[PDB]
Amino acid sequence: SSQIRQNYSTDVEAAVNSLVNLYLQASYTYLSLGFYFDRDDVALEGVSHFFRELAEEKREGYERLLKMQNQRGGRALFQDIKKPAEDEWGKTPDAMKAAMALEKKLNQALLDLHALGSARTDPHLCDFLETHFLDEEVKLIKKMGDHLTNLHRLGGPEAGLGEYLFERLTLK
Amino acid sequence: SSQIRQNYSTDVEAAVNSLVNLYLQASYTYLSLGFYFDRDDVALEGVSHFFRELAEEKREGYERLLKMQNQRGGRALFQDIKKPAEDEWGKTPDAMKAAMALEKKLNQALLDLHALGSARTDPHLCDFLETHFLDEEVKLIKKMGDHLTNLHRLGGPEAGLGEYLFERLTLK
Amino acid sequence: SSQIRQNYSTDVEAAVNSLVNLYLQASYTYLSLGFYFDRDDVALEGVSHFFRELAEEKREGYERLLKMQNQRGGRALFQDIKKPAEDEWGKTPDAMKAAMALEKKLNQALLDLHALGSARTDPHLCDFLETHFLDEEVKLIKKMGDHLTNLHRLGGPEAGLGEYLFERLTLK
Amino acid sequence: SSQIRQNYSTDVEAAVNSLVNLYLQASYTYLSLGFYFDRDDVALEGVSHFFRELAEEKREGYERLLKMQNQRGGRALFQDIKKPAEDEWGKTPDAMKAAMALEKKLNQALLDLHALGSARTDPHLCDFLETHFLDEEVKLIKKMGDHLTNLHRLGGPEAGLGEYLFERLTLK
Repeated sequence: SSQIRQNYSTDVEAAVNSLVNLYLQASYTYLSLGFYFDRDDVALEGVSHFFRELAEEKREGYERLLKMQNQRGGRALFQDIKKPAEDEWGKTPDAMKAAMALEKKLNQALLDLHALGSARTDPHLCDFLETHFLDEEVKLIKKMGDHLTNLHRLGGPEAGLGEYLFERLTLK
Repeated sequence: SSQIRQNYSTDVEAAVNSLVNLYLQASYTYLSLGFYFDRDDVALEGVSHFFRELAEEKREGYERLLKMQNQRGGRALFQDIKKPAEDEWGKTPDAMKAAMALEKKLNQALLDLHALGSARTDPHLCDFLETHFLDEEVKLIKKMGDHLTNLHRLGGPEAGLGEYLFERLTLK
Repeated sequence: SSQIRQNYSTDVEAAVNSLVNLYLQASYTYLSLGFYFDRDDVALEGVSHFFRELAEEKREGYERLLKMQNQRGGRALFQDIKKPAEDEWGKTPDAMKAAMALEKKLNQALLDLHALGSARTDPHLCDFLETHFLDEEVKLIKKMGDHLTNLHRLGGPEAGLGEYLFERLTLK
Repeated sequence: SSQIRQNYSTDVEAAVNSLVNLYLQASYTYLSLGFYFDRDDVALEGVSHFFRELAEEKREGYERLLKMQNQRGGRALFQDIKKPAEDEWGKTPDAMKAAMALEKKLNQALLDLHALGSARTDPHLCDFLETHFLDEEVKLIKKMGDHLTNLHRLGGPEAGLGEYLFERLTLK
């Protein structure tokens, strides 16, 4: 067993492994979204780049979780990373809704892990999630909601023009 | 009471206190507008930032009035800052109309205070309002009128798309 | 209803609106204190500047609470900002007592909001208040206790000399 | 006589010459104050420097008025500059009261000249006094009122200690 492991329950370790797998699924889903929006028949480089950055941010997320798992004397157990939920993500507001649902699922898994941490009385886990995750998820769910509201006002029969103007003027 | 007070009448002091409360209500209304346009279901960061800059300019406004009232040996009689007129400001043109009505109300209160300054023969008050307020509110009512005309040209069934393009291309 | 809102109860939202109104009342009370100490018959530019900075720090406070209120998909509801507790704040220790009483009240509303966040199991609220507010208040109540202790040793029949030396040598 | 003279009454020209003589009397009174506070039995370097700067500011004042008198095609009629009101200016609060009485007299003569300019309908005079004088005297009467309040705060049996600390900590 680990020599450094202190106040780090098997439940919190397992929920951190579950959350690592969830950030891996999310990073892999944003890989899929990022490369879907760079398809020739989709061609939204700002939407691609947006999800490419989310894939990187969820990767910094699982790498921070694995670094903390190691710092706590937990064992990183790696499961299969599921295939992303869709092969084709539809239009930008369909993909941005899938991204919203995914970050709200990650934020739920963080909040459940924080409820587990505080129930197991693990201050360092709670601090770590608060410092490195819960504010990132809240800020980027807000960013996703801002995008979804803009994509919604850019809806109606002008939808393809609105989708272009979103990608050009919100997403560089 | 005050040793420095010269030519600053009790009704110019009362009208400067009334105008300070009006710039406080205006700052608080622009705070409400600024934070309304940054809601998830509103998501117009340029419109939000525009009204936050107006909250800051109306803050510098009441702080200049209070500074001048201290320089004139008047007493700042602070009063309750009434809540902003709306909880929800609607679409960007209707918020920009509310901002116009507020800024034309402030400009009316400046013009009425300047008329009172001229009637009491207070040159320093008249100069102060001319230097620091009347030109700011004229430039700003012009800027909001320019915004309302652009938001009107961006009206019709292409609203929402025009609202986004106003925020993207005018307010940045 | 707001689409980003997750694990953000109506109680926490209402308590954040109540605390925004309290940080607005506090900022407005420090506006009143700051401009009272710049009156010609008070003339304590360092005590004025001290409360001018507290008004700004309370304004960072309500603006940051409103940023968080929007990031959580809450609604900023704005009430009247009540008139500051006094028209005339007395001598510097009387004002510094009213300021520390205001900051202990505002820190109580933060601790009550954090207890409500803990009871509603809202990690992001708890983190946000810990990060941006609870240490702001503790440092500032300490600073005002340091000021009150200095203003107390500077008391007695020499209180006018002491009030001047406090403003000159503690408050720049 | 003058070819450039337009809309510049003989009353306003004479009242500007009267005001020039008043700024000369004031600059000369501040010369007297400035050198009285450098006197060896008085020895208040900062109080001396304060009135030395006011002698310079009242000199920019009469030079501005004479430049404007020339720009309006008025003739500068130089009357005798009276003896400063006393040679022994007393303690720092007594001298600061004499300086207050003097700037309030100059500010009264500016307000009277501005009322005369308004009654004769001489806009450039009104603007000139508003731009260069009325704000200078209001700021300076405020500064001296702040000084008098601090010197009164520094009064009582400790008056010599208070006078020294005023000079060392306000006027350096």
